[PDB]
Amino acid sequence: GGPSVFLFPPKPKDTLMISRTPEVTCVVVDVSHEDPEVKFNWYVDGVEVHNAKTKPREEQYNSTYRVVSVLTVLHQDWLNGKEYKCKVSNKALPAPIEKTISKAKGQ
Repeated sequence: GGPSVFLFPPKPKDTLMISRTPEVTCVVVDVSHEDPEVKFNWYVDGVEVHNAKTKPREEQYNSTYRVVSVLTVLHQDWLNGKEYKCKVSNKALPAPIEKTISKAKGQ
């Protein structure tokens, strides 16, 4: 168990209207109170990017934290099937956890 990572695609409509802003969201749950720091590293088709924004930790019913990082994406990039990777680091993790998502597969 310990911290877990989930990655979500942009809202379909956001990717279809240039006026909208599509974002890929990385959620980390069960982050402990003893080791609350979480580091996020994002990559697009393998290229690390730094425009991701982290949300303030949120206390959960089970006395752990939920930490979310949001990455704005280029409409074109997503529609073309570029791959988005979120790598999560935390003291309680023997190694960083990484998830990948794209319009073609996701998960």
